[PDB]
Amino acid sequence: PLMVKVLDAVRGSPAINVAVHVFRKAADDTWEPFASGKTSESGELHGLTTEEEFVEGIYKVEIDTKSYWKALGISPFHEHAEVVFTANDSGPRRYTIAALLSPYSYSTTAVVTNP
Amino acid sequence: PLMVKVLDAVRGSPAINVAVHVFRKAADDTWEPFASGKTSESGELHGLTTEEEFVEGIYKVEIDTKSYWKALGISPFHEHAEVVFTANDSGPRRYTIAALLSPYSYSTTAVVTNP
Amino acid sequence: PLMVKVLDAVRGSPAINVAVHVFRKAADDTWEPFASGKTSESGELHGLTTEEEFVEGIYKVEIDTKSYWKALGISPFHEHAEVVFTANDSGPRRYTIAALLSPYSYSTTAVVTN
Amino acid sequence: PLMVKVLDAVRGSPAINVAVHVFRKAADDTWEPFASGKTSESGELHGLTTEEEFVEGIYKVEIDTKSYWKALGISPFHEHAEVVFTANDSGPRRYTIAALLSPYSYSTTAVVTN
Ligand SMILES: Oc1c(Br)cc(-c2ccccc2)cc1Br
Ligand SMILES: Oc1c(Br)cc(-c2ccccc2)cc1Br
Repeated sequence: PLMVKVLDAVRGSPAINVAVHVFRKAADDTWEPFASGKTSESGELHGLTTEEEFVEGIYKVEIDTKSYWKALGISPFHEHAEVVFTANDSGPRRYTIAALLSPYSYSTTAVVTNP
Repeated sequence: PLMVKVLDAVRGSPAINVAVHVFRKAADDTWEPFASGKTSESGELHGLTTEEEFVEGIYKVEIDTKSYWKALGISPFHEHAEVVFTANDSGPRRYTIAALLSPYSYSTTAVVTNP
Repeated sequence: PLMVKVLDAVRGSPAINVAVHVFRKAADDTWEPFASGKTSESGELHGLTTEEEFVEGIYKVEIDTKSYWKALGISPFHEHAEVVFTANDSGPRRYTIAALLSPYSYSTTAVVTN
Repeated sequence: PLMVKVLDAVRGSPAINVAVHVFRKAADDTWEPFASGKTSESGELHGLTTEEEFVEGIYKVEIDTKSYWKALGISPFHEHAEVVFTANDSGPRRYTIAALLSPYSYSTTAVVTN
């Protein structure tokens, strides 16, 4: 129920091998590690979680954009791109978090569907 | 080799039933109709053309955003969103033209792959 | 009542010396030249028109993105970026058309105020 | 040396009265409060800091997008929009952090000039 997709606006391509870390806000207001992975050759990261594990909560998806750009010889502006949202608070949903990256800019959107 | 994908930034959803018209610049510098269709329930429009038909040229993809918004009770800013590009000028490629729509804004990107 | 602003998402800067052409849709559906200029050091193009001249109608703002990227030695995707809209007298009076440019992408918005 | 600008992609307008908090990363990796304010009628927040105070380091700009949409009676996706970056003295001296807001999306860019 959670997929992350990352595109490169410079190359016109998927952003491949981008590290993504997901956190969930705990009862004591700290960000607890929830899941992590890397985008594939399609720019997509699947398999982060399961419908059982992905309970209601506040989640942070951190996309490690700086590491991505530095490898292309670009010293970029941002440290990362973070997307913070409440999930599943009206019951289970499927979420795609998409990010379109440039060295000094990004755009992010969510596509939320009800299975 | 040509796919168009349209997302709605207000609803967090695919933009469904969006009309798309594709034109190709003719030898006399006019825009000739090339293909057309509507996005599906996934926001995607497939099957516009074939690799044989999609020769080198300058193409315009016109996405009829105004008609889309007016149906949601939004009087939007733009008449349409147009994407104009040279295709296949170094040999055949596959193109995804993506657009993320808001009433007064859109973002568009291309993902170009070599089969 | 019309300003155009262009920004560069690769360099994090205004997009300077970008050609901008504005057209008005004529009664026969062709695009007639209306205004043009080049963005300034701030990425802005002011003074395109006046309140008297900028009557209701459909306008097109064409931004020459391809020449901008080529001058930087970067290969771009689009031929240009086009923004097509209706000017409406019942709305607010001042229009800013902004474009944020990347080689294979652009974002555009309108800021319409009184 | 730091300005924050926020725009509304639904209404085509500045995003007015949006709370903005700026933090500086401390030596122990926590975020210490640095500056805050509310965007003006132009969607801009000026006067957050001074050249003397704005030393090299990692900063976070947090924009309270959820309250903005809620005030408009619109249900949004994000809790807030965060922009995290390093201030660098070898670059140009003035930073504009801009955010273009929609209920389920935002675009952000940096314009860094001398
Ligand atoms: O499958 C997607 C694609 Br192709 C592009 C985008 C996109 C993200 C930001 C701006 C424009 C398009 C999003 C998704 Br989902
Ligand atoms: O002064 C502006 C800045 Br700085 C950024 C934008 C902007 C445009 C498109 C996407 C994100 C920000 C618009 C304006 Br007027």
